[PDB]
This record gives sequence, structure tokens and C-alpha cells, in this order.
Amino acid sequence: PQFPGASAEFIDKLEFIQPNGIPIYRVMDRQGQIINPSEDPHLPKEKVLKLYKSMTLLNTMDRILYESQRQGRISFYMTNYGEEGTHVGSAAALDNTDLVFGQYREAGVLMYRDYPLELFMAQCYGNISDLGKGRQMPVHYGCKERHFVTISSPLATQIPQAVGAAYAAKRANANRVVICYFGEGAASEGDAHAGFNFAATLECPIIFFCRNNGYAISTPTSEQYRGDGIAARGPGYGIMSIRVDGNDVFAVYNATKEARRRAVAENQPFLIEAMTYRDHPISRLRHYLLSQGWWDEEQEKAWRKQSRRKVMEAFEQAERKPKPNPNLLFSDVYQEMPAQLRKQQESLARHLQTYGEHYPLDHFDK
Amino acid sequence: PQFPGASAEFIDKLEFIQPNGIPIYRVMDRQGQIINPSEDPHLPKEKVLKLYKSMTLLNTMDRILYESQRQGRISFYMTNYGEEGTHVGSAAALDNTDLVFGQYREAGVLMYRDYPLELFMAQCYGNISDLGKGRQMPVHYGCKERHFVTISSPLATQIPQAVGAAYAAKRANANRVVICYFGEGAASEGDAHAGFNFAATLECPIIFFCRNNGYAISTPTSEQYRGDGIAARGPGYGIMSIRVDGNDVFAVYNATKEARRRAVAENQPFLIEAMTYRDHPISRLRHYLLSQGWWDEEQEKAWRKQSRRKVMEAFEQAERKPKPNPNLLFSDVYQEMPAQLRKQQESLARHLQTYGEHYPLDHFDK
Amino acid sequence: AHFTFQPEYGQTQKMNLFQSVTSALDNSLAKDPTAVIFGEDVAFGGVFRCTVGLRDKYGKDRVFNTPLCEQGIVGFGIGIAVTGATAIAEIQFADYIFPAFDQIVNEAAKYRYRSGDLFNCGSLTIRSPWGCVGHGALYHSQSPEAFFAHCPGIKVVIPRSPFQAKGLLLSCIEDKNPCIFFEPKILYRAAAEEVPIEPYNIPLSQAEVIQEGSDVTLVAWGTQVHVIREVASMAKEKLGVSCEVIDLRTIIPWDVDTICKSVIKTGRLLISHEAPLTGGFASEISSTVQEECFLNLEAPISRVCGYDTPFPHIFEPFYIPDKWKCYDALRKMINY
Amino acid sequence: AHFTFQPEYGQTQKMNLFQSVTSALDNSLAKDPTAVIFGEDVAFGGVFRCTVGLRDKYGKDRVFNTPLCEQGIVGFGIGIAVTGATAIAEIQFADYIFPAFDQIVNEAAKYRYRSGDLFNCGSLTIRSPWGCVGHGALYHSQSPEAFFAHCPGIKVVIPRSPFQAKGLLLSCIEDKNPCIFFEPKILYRAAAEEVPIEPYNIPLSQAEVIQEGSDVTLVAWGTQVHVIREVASMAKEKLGVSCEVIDLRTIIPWDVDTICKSVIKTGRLLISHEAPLTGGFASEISSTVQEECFLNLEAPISRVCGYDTPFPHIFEPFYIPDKWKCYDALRKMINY
Ligand SMILES: Cc1ncc(C[n+]2csc(CCOP(=O)(O)OP(=O)(O)O)c2C)c(N)n1
Ligand SMILES: Cc1ncc(C[n+]2csc(CCOP(=O)(O)OP(=O)(O)O)c2C)c(N)n1
Ligand SMILES: [K+]
Ligand SMILES: [K+]
Ligand SMILES: [K+]
Ligand SMILES: [K+]
Ligand SMILES: [Mg+2]
Ligand SMILES: [Mg+2]
Repeated sequence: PQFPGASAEFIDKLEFIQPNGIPIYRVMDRQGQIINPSEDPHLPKEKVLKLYKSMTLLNTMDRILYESQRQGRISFYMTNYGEEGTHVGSAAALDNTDLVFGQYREAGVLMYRDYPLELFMAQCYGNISDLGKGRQMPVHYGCKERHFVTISSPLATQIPQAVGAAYAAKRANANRVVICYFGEGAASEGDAHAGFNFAATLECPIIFFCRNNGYAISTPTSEQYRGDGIAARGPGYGIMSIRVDGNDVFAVYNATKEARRRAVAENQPFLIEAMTYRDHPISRLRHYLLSQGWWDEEQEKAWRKQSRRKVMEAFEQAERKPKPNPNLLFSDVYQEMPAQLRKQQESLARHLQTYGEHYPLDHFDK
Repeated sequence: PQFPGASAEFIDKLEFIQPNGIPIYRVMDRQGQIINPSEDPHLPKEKVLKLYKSMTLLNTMDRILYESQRQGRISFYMTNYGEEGTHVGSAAALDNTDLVFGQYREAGVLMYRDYPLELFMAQCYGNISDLGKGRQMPVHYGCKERHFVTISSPLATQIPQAVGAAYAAKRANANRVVICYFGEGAASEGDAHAGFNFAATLECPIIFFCRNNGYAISTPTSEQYRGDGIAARGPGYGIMSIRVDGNDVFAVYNATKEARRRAVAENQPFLIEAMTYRDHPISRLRHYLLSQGWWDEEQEKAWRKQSRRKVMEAFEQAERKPKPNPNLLFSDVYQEMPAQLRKQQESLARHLQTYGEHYPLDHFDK
Repeated sequence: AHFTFQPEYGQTQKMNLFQSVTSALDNSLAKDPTAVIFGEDVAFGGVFRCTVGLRDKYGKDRVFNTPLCEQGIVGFGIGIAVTGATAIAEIQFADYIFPAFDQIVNEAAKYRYRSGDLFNCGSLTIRSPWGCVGHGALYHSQSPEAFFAHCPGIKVVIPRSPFQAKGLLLSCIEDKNPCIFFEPKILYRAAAEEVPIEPYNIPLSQAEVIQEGSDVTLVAWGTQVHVIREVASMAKEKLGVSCEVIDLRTIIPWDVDTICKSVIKTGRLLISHEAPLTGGFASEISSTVQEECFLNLEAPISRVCGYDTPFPHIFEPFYIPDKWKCYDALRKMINY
Repeated sequence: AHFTFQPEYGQTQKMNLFQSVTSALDNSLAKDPTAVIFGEDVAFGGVFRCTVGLRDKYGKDRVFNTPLCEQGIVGFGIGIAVTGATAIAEIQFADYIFPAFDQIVNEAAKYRYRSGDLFNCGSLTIRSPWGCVGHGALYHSQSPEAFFAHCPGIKVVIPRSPFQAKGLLLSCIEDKNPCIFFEPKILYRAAAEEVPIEPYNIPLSQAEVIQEGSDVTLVAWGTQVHVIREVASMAKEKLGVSCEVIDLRTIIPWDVDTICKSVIKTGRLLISHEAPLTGGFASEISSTVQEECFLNLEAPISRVCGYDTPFPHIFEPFYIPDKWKCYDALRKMINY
């Protein structure tokens, strides 16, 4: 051999390597029964109830905000249907300070981390309570306190960024891991190849969490890739990989818990591909709760009622708050405000003094 | 299962898939002996002598142009040392009209396709005989007649382009294949991920030919990737792949011939990773020639002499030709010349009329 | 809404802007057997419906989806064009054309020049939704033309209506140079007018004076043309000012002569665009007009543009160079 | 050579431009434990020697090579900066910064604004070799600053000498906004002068009048500053013209006041840059100066720039805006 590119022997016959099916890891069946006792995480009742309540509260909020979008009360919305288990299950396996990068289906991570209903709604309405100052489109959430990096629209850009944050974590040596969520469509972007390769060659403690639901808008996966999903790409980058049942919160939890443990200890990336769709994560966990004697019909009714009420109170409040001062359109472009940008801000103030009646000033703060 | 992302079954235990060594295909040993008779391509004496002469003539040209660069007679140069076999061997397996995309180490493909020494040198000198009109840096060769797409400096950009040309070939249905050469360093660019994935999902008749020599400038492959080379990435994209001995022209020929046959018949991509270095391809083939009674010391001396002479005649001619008319700096920006660009051309002509003594006009045509 | 749209080649039919794009694409594939259309989600008709019915009519090998990768879409398109086939690539939003910047600027724009015309990708056209839409915020509202304007080798074209869009898109598709065609998405449904059913061409690099005037020249492109048309009306009504309204149409190579001829006559110029001020294309027009019409300029050229910030969500009403902002600038310039 | 280089903070030492960059990087890593330097081939010292000895001095975890992927290098740098650590990324040639355009324009530039300052990547600096070099042709000669000038949220800085390079680079590294620092590669070895061994800062967004004059204002940046300095000498000697020479230094946010103050005094302005004319940054300076100094302008502002073509190999001598081209334009402007 003696080649500086790859360790291998010689072969004397011409043989092309064919795309050599990764199995889907499952812990509980559609009836909520633990399939293999040695894989039961035996999470405490309080934690499991928190998984269930976080998922259902997200679903309740989704229903109301979806309707809100349909009435044109908010300009855009993305639901979390089918993704409640992948996000609450994986979030439960993380340490509270582990940094999260994501895209559009990660609100369940924030919900598990106790992000206020008031803040989810402030962002969607772009009101004065939004720490994002109403600058981005709805569902572009971010929370510095809960280590959830602000979402941006360009797909996959957060992947190599998540790798850099992980490299810095390694250097700071404080036992933290970074998790980066993305869809199978986003995995087609060049930024995905960059992130996976950099994470492996620079030995970064990061978990890549790919949600594969078979579609990127109208595009089926048959038009997205030809190998065996995204999990099959991991080995080629030298990344430990696994495929899991996205409708099974326990399977998701187990895979994320072990990936986190090894990523932080070994400074090596892990790839988890969770299969989901359009046997729903909420339905399956509820069956489990019943079998343990941890939930019943009366508790379900009381919760559905308390959650609807909590969501509507936040909703009504969000709608009556004013939007931020228009001056906020000019700050944070740079940390400080360049004199030429201030000149533009002053230009607007002068314009509104004269033509203000033609603008929706009554809706904005100050 | 029932998931639209990947065909697979369930697994009841948590198991991470580990980066599961691809062997190096070899046909002849370092002593030029055929290792396995069933793999001998039994190429005719005339063809094999052409492989040998193309490789050595390239080496002779490299020596002279390298020295030329050192004396500052040409502004830049890239040699082909160690890559003579991968390129002449693969080029011999292609049909003459198969379209080639490459980067900096592909001059042997042109040499095999009988590209004139005069044209290799016209491009390096940027003289009047250069069909490229002296616009690009040396060794940025291109030949429409020999279906060799003009080289550009940005790494990997030619990969998705090669896939698009292959898709068009498929549609034109004329039994043609596209081959695209690149280095293992270039395989790290996002454009490489794009090309591999598009080729698989759009079913394109293309051969990806990756030269892996263990280094990208000063960077060893340990800092370039962590999986088992580039060949190991093929399966994950759903691409048939193979690794071959780059110092063995016959191994290279066999792999390219079979990849071409299947790519054109099945409209599917193939990935060949040829291992090379910094047992030299020329030395190994010469041993083979001797064993067949096809070459001897006297023939070697006469050829070394005839090639040195051919190269120096082209060299002397290239150096005495003038450079192109400075007006050529303005054409081909667009097919036609915009009136505002013509205005700039006229501006230069006026400038030179007055300040011409300060420019090297004696060196340029007209 | 911040604007109001207001509406020889044979039979016509009422068409909104997305329908006129579909008509141009249909005419193209019908008369050019090599032509293919590809991108993100174009198979089922597109997220803005511009390719509805085309796959059923021309075949899945001619109207198809690619993996989600803009750099790939452009490199792939370039490769198709290199073989001589017509490649019409779609980038879902102009805001997402950036991953393909290297393929556009270092490759497509330079392909012909750097090969001495041995190879080219002149049969490539990239079409992409463009401009503000009321709530698109940072990544569904951008106007990237100025970034492309600094790249010799490509053409950048922006229509203001359905009739203009079909004629200009057909010209881009047939032009022998790589073209980027930006479709003002706020007009996809909003603007509807009579459009010839058969193919016709509108010349590239030619501005259109849509209203003659004698006191000041107003220049814009895309949706902003309708804003300055309204501003012309306000100036006439409130100030007795005669405005000459010009739709630039082609960003590069632009129609320098039509603009200078107009300014030599009026002596005043106001350029407006949604894109940020600094580095915006109005700077190029202004510097050029100043160089060619110095002796005729009666007042400084004004640029009424978006502010030098990313495009905001809730503050959009305050960010755009609306009719009141344009009118006020014009009032001050007239008063100069 | 088309130019001629011509040369309080403590002890100094003669340093060429690449040595001054190394000195800035050394000072930075010494005083900032979080700082790391990464890119293509930076470990062994770089292809232009700017990082020689740094890995041996600070460790392989602080000065390291990345895979060959510019989009990755920038996204990775952004991620490091998001955690608050100083990230100094190298792009091997400015011509290769394009694959990273989306990460720079849609991500780094907008990071702070779009999160309401909850997150930022202000500790990121991207350094890259820039400008012509006599034979670099299309992809080793580019001056991309105008593309970046149209992007609110980033700073673009270009030095003209070793002393200026270390002070400006230290300011970029320490600035709280993502910065792109372009190093004129033709000066790496050519320009050598006394440079303080200890760290010092030169302010960003501040131009420098390097020569007072009263008849005309000349503005340039990078190597072109030396060309206009020579042109000032030619004008004085041959025309009795007093030229005010200004090094812009920061492309964005640029020093509008220093430039306008100079033009109000001289009444004439000539801007020169290697980059192509159309869409070049001279258009922004010209349009702005015209708006602020209309009453003082005695003649049209001239822009002496590269032609609107890709950067050629054998024709470089004829392409660049050399001293004779600048001088002739100045002669005509004076004669206006
Ligand atoms: C660079 C870029 N290209 C295109 C889009 C438009 N877009 C938004 S979501 C989407 C589909 C994403 O698919 P996937 O990553 O699989 O996630 P899913 O929505 O199925 O969860 C597309 C093409 C975008 N936001 N950014
Ligand atoms: C986009 C881009 N980035 C960086 C470079 C500079 N560069 C030229 S060759 C090279 C190494 C290429 O390595 P590889 O692809 O492995 O080929 P090899 O030279 O070993 O045959 C680099 C980084 C470039 N030309 N283009
Ligand atoms: K993102
Ligand atoms: K290339
Ligand atoms: K075209
Ligand atoms: K900085
Ligand atoms: Mg999906
Ligand atoms: Mg290599």
C-alpha cells in the first residue's frame, strides 16, 4: 500500500463497491409497550409527564397560531405536527446549557426549556415584548437565556456554525455539547457537507440531528438523495451514526443521551437521523402513561382545558401589545450605530413629523 | 417501517453505526508483471506504446516548462509528475468525443488526445497562437476540438457543471459519457457534494475521477477528511465506487473502461479514486514493455532524444511569437460587445496613441 | 398596498405576472427542443405557480426538481448550457441566490471570456422571485441586483408588469449570454393585463420612457416603477411639475443613453429603488449621469432608497422608499 | 512595477507587509486567550507566510488547517464567534471568498440585527490576500470590495502599507462587528517600513489625508494609494497642480466627512481603483460627494478604474488604472 490517503490492502480483481438498509431503532411500539426491557430508560414519572405536557401544549399553541395565520393576524406560521417527539425527546436528553442550533421545527426544544408562551407569541406578532425587536418573520425564535440560537431562513447555514461553536466549547473545556437540527432537504446544501466534514476532521463535540419526513416542500426524497437516507452518509465522513423512530420519544431520548455522553467525552460528532412523517408521538406516549397508571381520561380533559386557557391568555395579550418603536429598525445593524445610519434614522423622524398621518403610527410604541 | 425516507426494518437495541478499508485495485506489480491473467486488458502493442510515449513526452515538456517558470519566462506552471498514468490510462479508456472537465493535473488527457505541443506552450506564454487569447494564467488549457473544457482556478466548480453536461448528453441520447477529474482536497468543497448528489438523483452518465495523493498544498489528508478516503463516500450518495492504484496504467484503464461502459448504458454515475503520490507510472509500464519485447535501451534513447527535440522546437517557437493584440482584452466578455465596453476600448486606443511609449507595445501583435 | 398597478402582437389574453412567466416558459419549450426547466419544487408548478402544467405538457425529463442546493442548481445549469442546450434554472427566492454567487460570478460570467470563446454558457437563464412583499422580512424581501451589477459577463433584467415580463424573459432565454431574470413577487397576482399568447421579445439593455415630462427625470425598475408613476401624478397635481418617468428594465448592461438624453432635457434626476442606499445601483446611475450631464444638472441627483439595514419584518412600512418619501425628495429637489 | 512604495508607539522594527500581519496576529493571540487562526494551509505558515511561527508559539489547537471549503471556513468562524471567542479566518485569495458569500452576507452581516442582539458574531475577522500582482489573471488578482460594500452589518478594511496593516488589522480583530480585512498581496514583500513591535490601533471608518493640496482631491485605497501619490507628484511637476491625496482605508462604513471636507476645499475629485468601473465603490463615493458638495464641484468627478472585463493574464499592463491613466484623467479634469 504505502499511500498517504487511505489505509487498505490491494485487490487483484475489479469490483465496484455498491451502495451496500440501516434499521430504525425503536423502544416502544404503537401501543406504548416497551419492546425490550434492557432499552427502557426508566425515566421518572415527573419527567415523562413533562415530556407529554410539553408536546401537547406545543400542539395547542400550533392550532391557535395556525388559525391566526389563516385570518391574517400574523403573517406566517410553521406548525410542529409530527415533530413533537423528536424535539421534546431529544431536548430532555440534553443538559440545560447545551447550545442548540436549528431551523423551523424546533419550538418543542424551547417548550421543554420552559420558554414563555408570551415570548413565542411576541415573536410571531413582532410586538414590544419581542427581544428580537420584531425584525424577523414569525417562528424565527431565539433565546440567549435558554441557549437556543436565533433561527434564520437560509437552509443549512447553521450547520457549519454549530460545528464552530462546538470547537470553541471543546477549547473552553466545560463539558458542553452542541446539537444542530435540520431536515433531509437541508442536508443537500453544500453547507451540510462542510459541517459534517469539519466536525469530523476538527474533532468537535456535536450532535447532528436530522429529521427525515420524506419531503422538502413538494419534493419526495427520491428526488433528494439516492443513498440510504442521511444516516448512511455518516460513516463516509467518519461520523458515528444511527437511525431512530421519530414517533418514539424514548428511542429519540436514548439515542440523544448516548450521543451526548460520547460526543462530550470523546470530542467526536454523532449523527442521529429521526424518521417522522407529514402512531403519532403524542398518542404513543399517552398509551405508555396509561399502562403505568400515570394518566387517565379526567386528567386528559383537565389538561386540555388548562392548556387551551394558558395559550389563549398569552394569545390575547400578544395581540393587544403595541409593536416596537420604529427607531428599532436602525439599531443592531452594527453594535454601535454608524453616523451615516443615524443620519438615515433622523431622516425618517423628520419624514414622519411631516407625513406621519400616512403611516400606522398608532400601532407602534412611542 | 412505512417511512418515505429509507427502506429498512426496526432494531430493538441501540447500536451506532461505526465508520465500518476499501482495497486498492492493482493489475500489474512494481516489476511490470501482470498479477492476475483474467484482469489483463491485452491492449495492442501500438496502443500501449502510445500510453508510454504520451506519458514520457508530458514529462519532457514538464521539465522544460518548469525550468522556464523558474527563469521567469512564464509566470506560473504546474507539473504532472506522478499523475501521468492516471490521466493517460483513463483517457485511453474513453471514446474520443467523451467530454472532459478537470483542474490542474490533466494535461496528460490532452497529450493522449494529440493536443499540439505548440498549443500547450501558446497557452503558457499567452502568445498569438493561444485560442484562449492569453487571458488566463498558464496551464489553464482548453480545447473544443478535443472536448476538453477550459480549466478555471476556483476548485471544484467544474464538478456540478460536469453533471449538467452529462444530463444534457443523456437527453441528447448519443452514447457519450462525461468524466470529471479533481483532487481529494477539492472533494471537500460544497460543489463536490452538490455534483455527487445531483448525478445520483438525476441519473447522469458521468465518471467522477478523484486523484488522492495525500496532500492539498501543505494539508495532509488527516486534516482533509476522516472517513476512508473519497471512495468511501460513494455508497452514501448511492454511487458505484472503486479505488485503484494510480501508478498502474492498466488498473486505471480497466476501471475507467468498465465505469464508462456501465455509466453510458445505465445512466448512473461512477466514482473512481486513484491513489498516487507527491514504482512510478512511467517506470512500471516500461518494465512491462521490456517483458513483452516491445521496448529496449536503444529505443529509449532514441525516443528521449526525439521528444526533447520536439519539445524544444515548440518551446523556441512559442517564445518568439508576439502576444495578442491588446484589443482582445475587451472581446468575449459578452458574446457581442456592449457599447459601453467599446467606449472603454476606444478610451484605451486613445490613451496608447498619446502615452504608448510607456507600454510594452513592441511585444504585442498589431 | 404601497403601490397601484395600472395597465400588435396578435391575440392576447388577460394574465397576471406569474401567468405571463408560465406563458413565456411554455412558448420557449415549444420552440426549443433542448430547453429544460429545473430547480426547487418546479415539478408540481412552483411555490409561486410559475411552472404549473409544464411538466405534464413537456415531460418529466424537461421540467424537474433538483436536490435542495442552490450552488448545485447553478453549476448544473452552467453544465447544461456548455453543451448548447437551453437551461432555465429557478432559485426559489432571490434571497437564496447567494450560495450560488461563486458559480455565477467566477464561473458563468467569465466562461466565454476565459476560454477565448471555445466554450460558453450563453444559453443559461436564472429566474428568481424578487423584491418586498409586505411581510417577507430579511430573507423573502431582498433586491440583490447591485451585487450582480459589478460582474462583467452577466445580464440582470427586471420587469415591471405581465406584458413586460413575458417579452423580457423570452429575450433573456434567447440571449447568448448568461442572464438573471428577477420577478417582482409582489406583482405575481397583483398585476394583470393583456398579454400576447404567442411569443414576442422586448430588447435587453433598453430603458422605456413610459411618460414624457420636462421638469425632472424619475428612474426606477420593478414594482418601484409604479411608485414613481404615482409620484409623477402627485407632483403634477400638487406642484405643477412635469415628470419624465423611466423604467430602466435592464440593470446591466444598462441604457446609459436613454437616461442621459432625458436628463439633458430636464436637468434634474431622482433614482429610486427598494435596495439599500450604499452600494445600490442608483449610485452607478448617479455617478454616470453626473459625468455625462454635468453642464445640464440644475440640482444634485437624488437617490431615494431603502435604508442601510437588513430588510425588517414589522417595520416594513417605514423602511421602503414609498411615494411620500419619493415625493418629498422630489419637492426638495424642485425647490433647489 | 506599476507603483513605487515610499515610507510614538515604542520600539519599532523594519517589517514588510506579511511580517506586519504576522506581528498583529502574534500580538492578538498573546493578549486574547480565546483567539484562534484557521483556514487553508495556515498551520505551516501560509502560502504568503503570514502565519509563520504562530502554531509553534501558540499551539496546534489555536493555529490550524481546515478542510478545503470556503463556505465551511466562514460558517465555522461565525460559530466560534457566536460563543464569544475571537475567530480569525483566512481565505487564501480574495478571488475565493465567493463560495462564502451567503455565509458573509445572509449570516455574519445580519446576525446581530436579526436576533435583536441576543446573539452576534462580532469577534469574527476574515483576512484575505487582495488586488493585482502582475500575472495573477482572473482568479489571483481580484478586488471584491464593492460586492461587500452593499451589505449592511459588515466592515471592509484595506491597508496601504506595513504600519497601516498592523494597526488596522488589530482594530478589525478587536472591533465588535464582523470584519473583512483585504491584504494587498503585491505589497507583501515589496513594502517594508518601521513597525511598532507592540500592539497599536488605527481607527476604522477614518480616511487619512497623506498629502495636503488645494487644487484637486485624489482618493484611492490599497496599492492604488501609491499610484495616486505618484500622480500627485507628476501633476505638481508637469502642471503646477496642488493635489490632496487621501487613503480611504475603510470601505464600509466609509469616512464621508473627510472626503467631502477635502472636496469643498479643492472643488475637484478623482477616485481610482483596480476594480472594474461599473458597480465599483468609486460610484458610491462619487454619487455621495455630488450630493453633499454640488455647489463646490467645479468639474465632473472622475473615476479611473479597471475596465468592465474579467482581470486578464497577458494584458494586465493595459488593464490597470496606472499613473498615466490617472494623470491623463486629472489633466482633463483640471482643463475642464
Ligand atoms: C437556501 C434556501 N433554499 C430554499 C429555501 C426555501 N425552503 C424553505 S423550507 C424548504 C424545504 C426544507 O426541507 P427540509 O429541510 O427537509 O425540512 P422540512 O420542512 O421537511 O422539515 C425549502 C426549499 C430556504 N429557506 N433556504
Ligand atoms: C476555491 C479555491 N480555494 C483555494 C484554492 C487554492 N488552491 C489551489 S490548489 C489547492 C490544493 C488542491 O488540492 P487537491 O484538490 O487535493 O489537488 P492536488 O493539487 O493535490 O492535485 C488549493 C487550496 C483554489 N484554487 N480555489
Ligand atoms: K438557517
Ligand atoms: K475549476
Ligand atoms: K441566456
Ligand atoms: K471583528
Ligand atoms: Mg423534510
Ligand atoms: Mg491532493
